[PDB]
Amino acid sequence: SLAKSPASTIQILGAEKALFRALKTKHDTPKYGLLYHASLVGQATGKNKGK
Amino acid sequence: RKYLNKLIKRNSQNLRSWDLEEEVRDE
Amino acid sequence: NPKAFPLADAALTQQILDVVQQAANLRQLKKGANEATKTLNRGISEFIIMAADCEPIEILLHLPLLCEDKNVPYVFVPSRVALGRACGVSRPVIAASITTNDASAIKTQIYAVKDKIETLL
Amino acid sequence: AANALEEANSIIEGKVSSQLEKLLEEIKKDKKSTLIVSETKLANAINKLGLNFNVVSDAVTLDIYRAIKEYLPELLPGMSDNDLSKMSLGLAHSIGRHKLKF
Amino acid sequence: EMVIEGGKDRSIEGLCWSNVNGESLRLFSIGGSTVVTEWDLATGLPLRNYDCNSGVIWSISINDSQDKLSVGCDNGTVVLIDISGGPGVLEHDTILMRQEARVLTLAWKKDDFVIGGCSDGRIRIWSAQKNDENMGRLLHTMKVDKAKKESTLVWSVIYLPRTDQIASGDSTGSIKFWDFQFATLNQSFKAHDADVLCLTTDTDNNYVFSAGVDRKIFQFSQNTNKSQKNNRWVNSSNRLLHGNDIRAICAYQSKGADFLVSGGVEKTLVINSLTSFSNGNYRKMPTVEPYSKNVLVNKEQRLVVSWSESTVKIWTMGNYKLVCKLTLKDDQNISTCSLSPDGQVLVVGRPSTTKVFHLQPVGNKLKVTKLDNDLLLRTSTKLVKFIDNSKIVICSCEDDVFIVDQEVELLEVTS
Amino acid sequence: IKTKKRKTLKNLRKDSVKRGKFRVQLLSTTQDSKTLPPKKESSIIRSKDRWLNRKALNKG
Amino acid sequence: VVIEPHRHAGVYIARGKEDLLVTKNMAPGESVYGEKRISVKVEYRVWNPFRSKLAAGIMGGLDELFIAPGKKVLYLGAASGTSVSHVSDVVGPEGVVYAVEFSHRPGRELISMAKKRPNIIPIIEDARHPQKYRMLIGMVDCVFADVAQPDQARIIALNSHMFLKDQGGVVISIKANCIDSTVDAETVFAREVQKLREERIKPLEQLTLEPYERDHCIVVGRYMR
Amino acid sequence: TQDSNYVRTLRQIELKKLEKGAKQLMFKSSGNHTIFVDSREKMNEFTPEKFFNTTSEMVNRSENRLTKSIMPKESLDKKKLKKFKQVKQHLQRETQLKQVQQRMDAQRELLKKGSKKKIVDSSGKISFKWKKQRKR
RNA sequence: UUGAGAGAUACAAUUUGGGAAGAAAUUCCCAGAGUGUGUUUCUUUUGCGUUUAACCUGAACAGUCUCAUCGUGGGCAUCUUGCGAUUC
Repeated sequence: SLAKSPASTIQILGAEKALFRALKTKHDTPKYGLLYHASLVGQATGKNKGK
Repeated sequence: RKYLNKLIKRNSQNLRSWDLEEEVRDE
Repeated sequence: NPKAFPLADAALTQQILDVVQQAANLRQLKKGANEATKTLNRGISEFIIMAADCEPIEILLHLPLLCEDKNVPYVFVPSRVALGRACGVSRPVIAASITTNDASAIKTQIYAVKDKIETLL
Repeated sequence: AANALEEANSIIEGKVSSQLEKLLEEIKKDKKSTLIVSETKLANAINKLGLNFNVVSDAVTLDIYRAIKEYLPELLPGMSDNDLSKMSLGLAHSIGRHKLKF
Repeated sequence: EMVIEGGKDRSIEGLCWSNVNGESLRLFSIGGSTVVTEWDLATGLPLRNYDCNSGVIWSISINDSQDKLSVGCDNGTVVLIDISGGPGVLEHDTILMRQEARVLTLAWKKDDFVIGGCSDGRIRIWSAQKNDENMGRLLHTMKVDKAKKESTLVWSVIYLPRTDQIASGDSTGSIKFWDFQFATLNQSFKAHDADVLCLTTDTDNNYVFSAGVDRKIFQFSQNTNKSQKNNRWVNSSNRLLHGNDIRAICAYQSKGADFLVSGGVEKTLVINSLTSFSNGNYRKMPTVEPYSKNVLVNKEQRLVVSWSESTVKIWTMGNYKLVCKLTLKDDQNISTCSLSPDGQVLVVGRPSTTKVFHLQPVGNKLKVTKLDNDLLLRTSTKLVKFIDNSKIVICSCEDDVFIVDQEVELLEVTS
Repeated sequence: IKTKKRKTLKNLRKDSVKRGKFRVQLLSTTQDSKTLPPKKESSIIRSKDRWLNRKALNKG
Repeated sequence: VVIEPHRHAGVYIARGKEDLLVTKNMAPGESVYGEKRISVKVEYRVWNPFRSKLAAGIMGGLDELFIAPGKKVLYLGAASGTSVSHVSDVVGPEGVVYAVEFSHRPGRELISMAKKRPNIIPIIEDARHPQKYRMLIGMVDCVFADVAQPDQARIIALNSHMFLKDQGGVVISIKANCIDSTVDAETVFAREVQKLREERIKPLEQLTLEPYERDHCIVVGRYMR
Repeated sequence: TQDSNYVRTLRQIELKKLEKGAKQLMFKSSGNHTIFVDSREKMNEFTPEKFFNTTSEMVNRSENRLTKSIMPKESLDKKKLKKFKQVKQHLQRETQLKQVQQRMDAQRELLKKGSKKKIVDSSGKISFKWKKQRKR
């Protein structure tokens, strides 16, 4: 069930309440979710950790 | 067979009327 | 690759990639596997084209698993390079979903190709 | 018994040709005058006619197998119906997890 | 030798033989329906009606080594039927990779490939080679030169094993020869004026004969050493022998027999020579040679009965006057018939049942009444020949000889 | 009797009449199903002979 | 809130706020696939006529559904527990379902629900070779067919000639497109009931289940011999 | 793109409400039921309660025939019909949201880049046809 | 006027069956089938069905520059009064 989900979902997978409040009012969605605590995103710094 | 057929018809009506419709069926 | 069920022959793959080219000109396709699965989730895909050419084919063969839940047709063509040429980008494209429309100019071509697809299921 | 090795071994020999060691035991324990045998599957032709056994399995052997498979548990073993279904499902789960990997 | 009749609204479009060496001949045939019908040659009945599991069958072909059977169906399917299980038992094997248009003709290369001409003007090539990676999927597609003002149908496809070609006749009249490997045309001839319904070849593929609705038989030859070393057929000859059409053509060639046989909409058969087609002679058979009769007379009342398909008719001499007829439509197929001497009772009889009718001349008409006998209604009859005014002898289709109105001992023959 | 003989013939011959929401089909006989192959599909037989007698080939 | 029974015990109609069809539980406490659970002290799983195929035949009205709470049934075409869960519910813990399939991709969840219910035993072999599971079980009381292969009549004929006792039931679900497209359902279903009464299956009823499936039928028959 | 996201999640809300509302209804079957019988008299007769067993209550609706309560007059019937109307208006909301997101997506697709022309049909339904040129 | 064959669709009586009331005569409820009178659906059927046509496509919008999008002003209220859609 995780494998048949698109990669954008796997990006935002932890941040559902921020995601759906930022969709149900027209705001900017999160970019990290549960995947923020990966070591590579730890190595990145700035807006390129969103990248 | 009176007490069987009459009671069977009464039980069948008392069941089948409580899940059915007449003017709501076409709706 | 053995585990790429229905694979198209040359004539069917030529007309599949022709309708992919005119859908790309009409901006009616979503190119890429994640965009194809998004259209599968939202139910706005007519049919899915995949490429039996990716070196892990298991990065593909999961959208069959939710194609057979929404009974949307899916097909394999042998070349990801040629699918990318047909979709009209500079990269190889692994999967592509032709999206739904009812005022579309190429609706008859989409319907003809999807019937030829669901004959071989 | 419920030994997984013997169960899955005879299961593979049942899903393939039936020349297993239990069939060699049957060829040992029925050798009287090269008697006649009724095999179940026609594809077990090797152990059907390998050595001194006139085998026959065609179009009424299925009827007599319908009879003896209808009344396996009532007289053939000293076992009961829930015991036969339990040993059948043990063999079934064993062969299923063998073929379908995990 | 024998005739196997079918009944009302039954036709037969293709038929193929099968003789594995050491076993009996087997005869399969498609009609206009969804089944294949295999006949046992003894009784003259179907011994198997295998419903093929996809659509209405348009063509049938038999594998080389004759263990498999292709049926090409109206919904674009090519279905393989496993034949080698013994005479009578037919299994489904594999539905080959589907398509849109109906496949109108089939051929096999060998045990390996299966070629099929379809009604969209194309010629597909599938692989029926079991235990390959591409088993069942269509390997190639070729497209013939379409007609300008109507659709094109490829009507006849054969494989030519001496070379490596496919010969194909389509509904423009053109006949094309295609290299099998590379799946591509070598040369096209614009031979006929209308469709080419059937085409065949000899043993060593020095000739290809072809025929269709424009009623000429064309011969394409490759017999010269330069023709064989250059792979170049020439349009050698052309004969006009048939009256209306040619719907079937075939060839036989042995040490004391080399003839091609052809027949069409006009009901007669035509025999020509294979290696001497244009030069030699030909024989147009009679349209009927009544080895099984449909007419007999009785001298009393000067009357004559005659039965076509599922109706009998009776007229008397005088001029002549049609006195009675029996269009029995509870029946579906007819076969042989006999009248009582004195002209009292008629008996009609087919391989499924028989029925006996009392007749009374009421003047310028007859009155006909069924007389019930369930032994007759259950028995299969080939011949009934009237020992007496009441006693008849019955030959059954399963080799029984009864005497009714009971059993002749009959010795056995060395097989 | 002249204008309804085919009507009473077909209405006595044919089967599978309606009963309200239902339809009561007859099953056929092993007699006919084992004496004869089934009938031709007149759609495809008419397609083939209508093709071979199309107007574009001038028959006469 | 009021549960009434059906013609076959183990099948009920939960009337009330939603007059909808339902079966019992043999799984204590839990659903298997997110079907709704109604308690009336006693646990019940809603059947769906769209998610499953036998429920559509029940909703269209199958009188002698030979799936019945005192039998054992052979299911040739489930691929997953979404119908054989309800068949194990209706057959109860007295009997046994043999859910036999070939494609081992949803056979994982088939075996996974067969872990939870001892009613369900799986077979992971193709249903045109019943001899490969000769040695597992025989003499069923009703076969079910949900195979969408072209040789439906031959596959269930082989399975009923090997594993179905006399005068038992046959329920076959026929998809029209898996046999012949472009021709209508009436001709292809008449062709298949004649193809199945070529074997020793006296056809009893067919119905077309039209609000639930396009161009399907369910044919019941009794196995003669 | 963010008001297209707003309309798309509203559409997905109504889509899920639609599917798991229609999962918990029950629809009256309409199937051509056929019964096979013997020679001709069984077909000529009435099929005499072979599965109806009453010709009044348990014959003509087949969701449950048989073999022998909070105002059940109109309250339960109006509740049933109103839940059906709820599913129907979920369907109307979902199709209107699909159409408005489709127009929003066409506008967004139109203002990206590339060469294009305004194609006008017979009616006046305009479309934008993009030049055959792949993306650099 | 499809020359013919079949399906739905109104009217009429004549009916077939399952229950309830009666002494029956018969009543009452329900579900059905068939025949005559109108519409209409499907398959051949001939003069001819049109014998060409439809659609796509090649570098086919754009000097009187074309198009998109966000705004600003104005007309139409004697009404395109303007939909997260182009009203001019």
